[PDB]
Amino acid sequence: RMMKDVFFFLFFLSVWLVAYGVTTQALLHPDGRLEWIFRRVLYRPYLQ
Amino acid sequence: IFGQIPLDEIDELVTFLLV
Repeated sequence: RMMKDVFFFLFFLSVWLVAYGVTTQALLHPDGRLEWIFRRVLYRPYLQ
Repeated sequence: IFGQIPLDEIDELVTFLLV
């Protein structure tokens, strides 16, 4: 019963954390390669 | 589980499972 709504709630909070990570990534230092930034950004989110 | 995530050995879905 709880997980039913937890799905959407997790979606929203995940989007929010994504935006926070995007802000800090664009603030740290403007990396051409996609995986490098992307994989690193994902790693930062999981890690910090 | 105790805050030790060695991305050097696991990274060359998962996030959803953790949460």
